[PDB]
Amino acid sequence: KSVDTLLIPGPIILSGAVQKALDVPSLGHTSPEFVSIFQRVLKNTRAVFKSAAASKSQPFVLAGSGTLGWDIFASNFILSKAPNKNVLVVSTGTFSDRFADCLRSYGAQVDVVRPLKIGESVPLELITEKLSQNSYGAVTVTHVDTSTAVLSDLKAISQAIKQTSPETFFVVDAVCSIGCEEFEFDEWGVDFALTASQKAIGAPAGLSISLCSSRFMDYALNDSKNGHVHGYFSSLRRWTPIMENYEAGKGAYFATPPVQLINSLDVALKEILEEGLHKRWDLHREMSDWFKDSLVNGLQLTSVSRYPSNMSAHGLTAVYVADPPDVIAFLKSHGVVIAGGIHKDIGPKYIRIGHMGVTACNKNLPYMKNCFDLIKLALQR
Amino acid sequence: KSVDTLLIPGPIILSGAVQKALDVPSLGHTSPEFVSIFQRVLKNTRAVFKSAAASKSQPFVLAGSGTLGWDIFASNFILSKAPNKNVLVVSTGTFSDRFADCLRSYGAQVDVVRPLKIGESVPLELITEKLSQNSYGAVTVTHVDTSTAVLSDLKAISQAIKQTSPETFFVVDAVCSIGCEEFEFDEWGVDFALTASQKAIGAPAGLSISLCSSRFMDYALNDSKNGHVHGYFSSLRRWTPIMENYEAGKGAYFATPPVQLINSLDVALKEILEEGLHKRWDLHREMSDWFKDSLVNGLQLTSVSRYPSNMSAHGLTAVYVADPPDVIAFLKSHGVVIAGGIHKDIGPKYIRIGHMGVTACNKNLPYMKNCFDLIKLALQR
Ligand SMILES: *Cc1c(COP(=O)(O)O)cnc(C)c1O
Ligand SMILES: *Cc1c(COP(=O)(O)O)cnc(C)c1O
Repeated sequence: KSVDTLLIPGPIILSGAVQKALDVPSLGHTSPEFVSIFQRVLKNTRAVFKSAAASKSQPFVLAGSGTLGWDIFASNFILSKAPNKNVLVVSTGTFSDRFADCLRSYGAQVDVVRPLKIGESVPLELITEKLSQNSYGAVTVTHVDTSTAVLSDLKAISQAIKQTSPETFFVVDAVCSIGCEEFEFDEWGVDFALTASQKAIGAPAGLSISLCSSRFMDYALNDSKNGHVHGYFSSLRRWTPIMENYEAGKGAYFATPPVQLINSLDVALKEILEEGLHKRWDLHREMSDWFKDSLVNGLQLTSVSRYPSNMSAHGLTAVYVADPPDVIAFLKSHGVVIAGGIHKDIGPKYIRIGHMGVTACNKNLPYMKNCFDLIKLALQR
Repeated sequence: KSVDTLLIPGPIILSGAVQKALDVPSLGHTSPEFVSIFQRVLKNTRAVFKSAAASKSQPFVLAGSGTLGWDIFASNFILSKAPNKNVLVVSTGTFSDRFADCLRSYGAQVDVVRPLKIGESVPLELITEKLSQNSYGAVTVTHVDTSTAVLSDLKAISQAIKQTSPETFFVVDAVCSIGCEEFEFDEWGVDFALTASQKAIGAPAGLSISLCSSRFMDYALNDSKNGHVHGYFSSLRRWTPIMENYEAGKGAYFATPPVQLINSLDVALKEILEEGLHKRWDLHREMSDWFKDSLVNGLQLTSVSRYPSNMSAHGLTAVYVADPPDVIAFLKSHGVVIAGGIHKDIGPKYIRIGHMGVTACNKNLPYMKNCFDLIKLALQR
């Protein structure tokens, strides 16, 4: 027997290079050789977000998970003397909501705008409407909500913000979009974007990867004006000098970074950048279309996210099924792991499949053809 | 050429088993096989702290670094309606102080008690004195401060607390003590202990490993009384159900745990437990004595921590040297990495060496004999 094929929306299967890049002896975090690795990582992190070094945006890579990104933004936005604590949360599913929770836990007055139906993005006009009737210090959008597998139009939302409330910070939960979905940090005027290491970036789990715009960084570190951070580990003020030195190939110290994880992430970022982001987004699209096509049209199923449509993310598939547990158990027995629903409402009414990174790209891995064949067979009983 | 020999106080060299335990394909975090790994890890985590399952203490293993442990304790102690926000910090070096900072950043009124001289522990009578003239909600002690390489007598301090202020929570920063220093969670009445994965535990960097006493857990989750956590990722309230299920071999989800890191930690914990904690503490002692003996007596150097004495930790050595940079550079050139000072005062006046985990135990690794030979030669010029 072998290891099961991971086809859930994070963690995902790692390419050989990034996986064996984990099995490496420990390096001192301030050693010249580790400093080399992290420097590349920080610069490739901004690149992967589609941010130019000239934008003066500040990248942050630290031990934690995607979720840390929420704490980081909240803790650095809702400072002690925060002038505007109102945040407007654009919800497309479970994670948007959980982000809303995190926000509130930090002292932010949160407003939630939702879609007209589950599996859809929030209407743009409703977002601008909300952006007008009130003045939010920040607005969040979950680029791809993994619970509903819904894709939000960041280009549109970013323009509505620039148009209706330019001063409000544009925060994007890109955990399940960076690496497989078109995402333009600089172009779309994103102030804070956060992603994880185990989704489309194709790295091991254990890292929080976020990026700060010059504008937000300007706000976050203005102690005399906005006050201080009610926290510590998540303090941008404390980590900036560290990320700065590392990018300058200097090496300093606040909290020991995950050397093995950073080494792995180094390879993972190179791989997505060596072949090109656009190319990598197209592969995910091709994979996603073929698969939903097979599921929705081929097996006459219904997608949780509207399909076909630009509302359906390319990093995963969420399709309703009669008996999700049975389908999941069936695939499991045959060496394939897919996921359940995780959603306050439709939770046990559907299943979720991965198809990100090497499993989406790299047309030699039969992972997905086999996945579909199995689901196909699972619905036979 | 080869990889340099890591002889700094964290990260440390990993044994072959735990290192290759990193290079493993990703598992779904709720998959039966991963649930198996994490369950063992959580139970061996309490074991490694010397806590009996019967104590009902709750372990926490999450993505982050030792430093997260501070945020976790602070965030869960200084709740919204915290009845006693006063914390007494027992400082033996830089980290005690930084912990003090973290504490203040979270809203705690901190008092700092220090040693009479650098390289010494704080006098016990001064601690009880301070514990009497005021009533602290909690007191922290850095079991081994890596900046000064000082060891505090937890047995003594724990009795002074039980004696002078039993209600005050006993918090221990065990980041550089668990795995190489005698540490009794249950026996000494520790309420919150935090450690990291890269020190004496001999695991890769990237995990925060802490343990909560039934008593503290009682306080931390009493929302109606003490209020809520001003935070999210560090909320014990949010992670408890997760650690609980995992220990029950159930598997649930709050924030994706570092599957590869947990797998590695699994092996690392087994190894220290398979040979026995006491045995593992003696090996560290033997190694530490031999090495400081060689440095202090052999090369007539002066330890930053009082030596010989019970104030000198066994996980590292901090010795003053004429030209630290030169000694460090010299060792580096010959494939060995030791560290600088990191201390507000004596910072550039000394060096630091590791000797923890496989490099301290496993009497086949010539790492330390060679380290000394090199320092010996470094002082020849
Ligand atoms: C190494 C160390 C820390 C910091 O641990 P990180 O893993 O770098 O966050 C905190 N306390 C002590 C006593 C240490 O030795
Ligand atoms: C997977 C995911 C998260 C949580 O990431 P962790 O790494 O589990 O903390 C947050 N947001 C979205 C949109 C996700 O898909």
